[PDB]
Amino acid sequence: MATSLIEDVVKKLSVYTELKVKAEAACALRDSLDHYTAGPAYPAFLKKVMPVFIHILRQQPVFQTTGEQGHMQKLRNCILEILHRLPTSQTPPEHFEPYAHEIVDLLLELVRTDNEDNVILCVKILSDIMRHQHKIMSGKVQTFLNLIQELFEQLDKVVRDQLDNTQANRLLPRGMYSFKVLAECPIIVVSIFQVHRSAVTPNVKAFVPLIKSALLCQAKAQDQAHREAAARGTIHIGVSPNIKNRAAFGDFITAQVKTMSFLAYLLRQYSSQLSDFLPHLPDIIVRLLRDCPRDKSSARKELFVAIRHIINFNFRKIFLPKIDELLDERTLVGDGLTVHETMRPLAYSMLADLIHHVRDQLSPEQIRKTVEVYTRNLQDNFPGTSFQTMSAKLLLNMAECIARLPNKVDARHYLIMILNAIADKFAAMNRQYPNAVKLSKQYAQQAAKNVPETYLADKENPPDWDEIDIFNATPIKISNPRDRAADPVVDNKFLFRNLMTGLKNTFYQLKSCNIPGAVDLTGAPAHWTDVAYGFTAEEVKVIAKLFREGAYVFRYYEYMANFYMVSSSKEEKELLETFATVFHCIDPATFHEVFQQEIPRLYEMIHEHTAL
Amino acid sequence: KFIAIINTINMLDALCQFPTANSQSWLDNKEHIEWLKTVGKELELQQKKNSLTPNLRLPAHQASEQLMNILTKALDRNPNDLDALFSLVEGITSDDFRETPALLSHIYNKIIRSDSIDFWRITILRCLDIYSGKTASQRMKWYLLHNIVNPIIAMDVMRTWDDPNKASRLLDRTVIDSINTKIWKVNLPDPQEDLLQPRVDHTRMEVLQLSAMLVKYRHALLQDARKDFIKFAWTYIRLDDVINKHAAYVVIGYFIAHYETPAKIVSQIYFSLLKTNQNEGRALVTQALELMAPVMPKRCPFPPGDRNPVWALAPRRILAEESQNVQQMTAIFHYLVRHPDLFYDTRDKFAMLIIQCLRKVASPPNPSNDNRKLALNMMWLIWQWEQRRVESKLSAEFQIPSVGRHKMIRYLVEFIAQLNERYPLPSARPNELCKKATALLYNLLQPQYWGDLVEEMDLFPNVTDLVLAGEKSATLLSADPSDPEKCDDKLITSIINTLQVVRIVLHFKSDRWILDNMPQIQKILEKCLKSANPEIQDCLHMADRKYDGDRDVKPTIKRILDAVPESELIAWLSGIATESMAAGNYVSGINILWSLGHRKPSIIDQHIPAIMRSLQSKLARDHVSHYAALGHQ
Repeated sequence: MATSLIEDVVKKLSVYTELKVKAEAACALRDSLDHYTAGPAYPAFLKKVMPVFIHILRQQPVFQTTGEQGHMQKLRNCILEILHRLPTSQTPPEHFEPYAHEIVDLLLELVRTDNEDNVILCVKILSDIMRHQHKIMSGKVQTFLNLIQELFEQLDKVVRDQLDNTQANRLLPRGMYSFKVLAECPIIVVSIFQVHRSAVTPNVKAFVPLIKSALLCQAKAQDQAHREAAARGTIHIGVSPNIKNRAAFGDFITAQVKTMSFLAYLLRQYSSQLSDFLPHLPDIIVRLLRDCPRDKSSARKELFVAIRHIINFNFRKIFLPKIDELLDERTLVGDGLTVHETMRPLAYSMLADLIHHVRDQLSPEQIRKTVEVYTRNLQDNFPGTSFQTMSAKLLLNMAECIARLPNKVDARHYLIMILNAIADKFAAMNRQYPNAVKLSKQYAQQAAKNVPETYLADKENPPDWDEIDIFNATPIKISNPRDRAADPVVDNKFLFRNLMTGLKNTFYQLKSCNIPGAVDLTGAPAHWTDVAYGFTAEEVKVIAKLFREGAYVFRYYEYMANFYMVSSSKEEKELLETFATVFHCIDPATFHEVFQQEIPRLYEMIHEHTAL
Repeated sequence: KFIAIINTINMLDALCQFPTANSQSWLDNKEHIEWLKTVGKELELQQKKNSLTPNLRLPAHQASEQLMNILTKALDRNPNDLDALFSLVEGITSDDFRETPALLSHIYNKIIRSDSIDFWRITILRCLDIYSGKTASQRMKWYLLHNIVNPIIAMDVMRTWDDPNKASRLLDRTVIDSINTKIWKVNLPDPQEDLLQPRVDHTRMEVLQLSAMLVKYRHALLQDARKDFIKFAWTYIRLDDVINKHAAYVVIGYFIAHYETPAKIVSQIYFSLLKTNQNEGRALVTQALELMAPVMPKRCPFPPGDRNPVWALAPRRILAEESQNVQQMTAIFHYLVRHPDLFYDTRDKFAMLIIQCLRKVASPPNPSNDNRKLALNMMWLIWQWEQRRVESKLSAEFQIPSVGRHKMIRYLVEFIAQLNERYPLPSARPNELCKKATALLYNLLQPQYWGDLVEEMDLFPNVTDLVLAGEKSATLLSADPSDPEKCDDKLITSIINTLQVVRIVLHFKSDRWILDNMPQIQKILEKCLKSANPEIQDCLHMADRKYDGDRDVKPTIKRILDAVPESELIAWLSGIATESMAAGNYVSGINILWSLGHRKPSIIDQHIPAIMRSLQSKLARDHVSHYAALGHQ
């Protein structure tokens, strides 16, 4: 306690070594206040510390970051951190409320005149004070709203100066010309709106033009890059090399995405005030996606969540023209390694939902592009199977809509393509059976061991590897399978069941696309009236491959009468029945010529899986 | 022309379908292969656009695969002709053909599994030369070249796994020197400027993976390149990409674990890793910490008798500085639980922080499963610290203030009460967290352990009342178990858990406390003793070793009865049994009479008639009827 008192008296009588000692004492008190943050003696410390801080803060701004300047900067940092770190809750024994007007006014003035490295903390302190001390400080929100409106108004001029008209030795600019505070503002503004309710109705009208202008803001270099790329017929992505300050560009995009999140939040109920601004939203979204730097993945994730929140509001009809543009992988994902490795499922799931909702009014080219993209997505080598399951479900859902196209040739082609994709997936699954079995057994044993995992060589664990471990034998682990706790056999069975369930619906949809007059049905059994007809030599191959690859995947379920439930279970039997029923809906000639060719392979296959 | 191309491709594929005929010699001509590649590129380019007539789509789709298979079959003969392989790889990676499993199925089974230490070094050197600047090869090609480089090293590692210090004759001095010159020794003046090309990050990740594998498996071969490796790893930390940065951290941690470094770098890297807050690459940070921290004492020894290591204060420093961010606290605690022994000495500054942050980590209203696991894990960590202290004393040490112990105990009781799982019982109709929590609670309250606190401990009136005496809970307990509507599973689970905890605490209470507090015990248990649900009765009366996990905790009814001197409790229980038997609820009456008889046989004389009537009327009758029906069936 003596050390605190001597430091306090030294500070009071103050108004390199001395300044260093003062910095050490003040920041050590900051660190150790946990013993004195809450207590009945808080009012004395508050009233004795406020005057000295206020008196010191009246000095002129200091821009240099070396020597005594750095010392006083650290002093101010670990002095002002007390205000944020203090228990400023709204509990009855709060003692800061009676002495808040002068300090908050001085802090607002500091925000007006201070610099980035100070204004950021000052605005955060103001926000946290308003969150709790709104009881009697309710009358000064006018100054804060005016200041934030001024910042939003001068955003345009600061951007113009930084882009169009454009460490110790550096000079710190004034905070009014920094993108960091602008990017941080929206969360504070939303928090203030949440706190109070008496100054929300009239101010949103003034805010709306500001947010509109901020979103419409664009950089001349990037604009000309995009224009020339469009003239060339291609699409330009990334960061324009003409930009001299890449960090300023990145901060600008961060501010843009923060503003987009603010717009999404405000659209909940005040959408009537933003009705006129809807048509420009999709183009701005596409531009932001194209111009987002590859490194800043968090900005892209925030943009994705913002688009999800906006689309949930049933405003999808405006996104139709840009659906084709968004399908391109370069625009949606980019060249980012982290994005490509972590966030692809989220982006493709939101796009799949958007496509599913508005499927009714899609043109043939969009249908073709979606089919191609998601058929390619089905064959991906992602560690799990949820991404593949989502792609498969989207394809199966779109199968129904694909049959309404005016041109029957295209619909038949697309359905056959979907069947071919399913057959290729079945072959891929067939290729991975031994590895899945071995990994299942190894995981069982490892879980049985119940010992901590260490990433070092061990003689007790010889490194067995095979064909499927070509690119999975390196020490680095992007995501440990232990967290997933996934069993490959179970995942493969789940995916197989989903595909089998969708196969019948796809075949039924194809059953209603016969080209009238293509074939003669003068005399045919009633059992063979509504089946699909008109198969060329290339589709019989697809059907035969589908059968032969589908039958061989039943090894994952590892005399025959089995009167009681034995060997094969109910699930396997019903899956087999569903698989067999699919081939009841084709031309009898195709059935004959397919099974006359497949019978020997089936006979060979039975010797390994007797349940066939 | 496209029909002719399709027909020619189909005919050529039909040829060579029976390779055991010596008729494949026509595949050795190079002009034919070049013409095939040209026509295939043209056909694929036409396919990429919707230019072909609508009648020629599927045939061309199949012809492309046939062409790729033909090219791979030609590649199979003379595997050592690497120029053809590189040209085919360049074509594949340049968006000229479509990939097929055959290429990889050939790479494997011809190069990776080649039974010769020769033909591996040549391939590695050629792949490095293509990678070693030289341009004329896009980034995707470099990545696909690493795709073949790494498996060879992995296979060599696998093939030389034996006791007699097997050497890697494949990894001769020349190959290591070339790797050093081409990857490590090369100091990029400004690799950031090279970032203006796509897919470079993947190549950087591949080289990092190769270096990490080489270190981890042949640490004994880098004594002449330690310094170059350190410079390489430190330089690559500057990368702005998250995944590359964390991979560099993992590599440097591998080296630190497998080698000796001055304490400055280890301290700097550890401090930087702790400050990490991005939720991306969490597993990489976990692996780096696991690889680094265990060997920290060797890398950072401390003076004898000194219990304030700098690396020990650093986690405390960050905990104090960034206490506002919950993610930082979660990460620091996740790191801390895994290593209790290292921080056993410095627990002085950590125990109170853990106890205080317990509430923050898990929200009583609705926490997440991971938060519950972390809270229970920290609880177990502090319990392990206490057990270590006791064992060391047996084989003025810091002890927690009684206030902290009281807060921890009440929080744990509430957490058990609000747990999701249900305590297993013999009567359950057709659990790890609950078992662990109950075992921890039982262990803590042992006499030599915190068990000295039970004397001043009350029966947690707030929680017990709000969980058991609630009007909704009272009516649900008095409700019919048959009706699902009045069978809220969560509430019944809460009743079972609170009953178990009250049983455990009463097992440690003092007889005088029970005699004094009898009215409160009666008030609490009156609702439950009348319940007709078998699980409640099993909780109240039964106590089996199997379900208690090796704990001799006698039932509550037996304990309270034994507390009575050899009273009001006996009369109250007899009245409950009489009214229950009269009402036809045998489940409660039979159990109550069983407990009473096990206490004092003299009371069942006035109850014999009811037991006999029940037996003659319902139980035996229905049992015999059911077995007769089964015999009839």
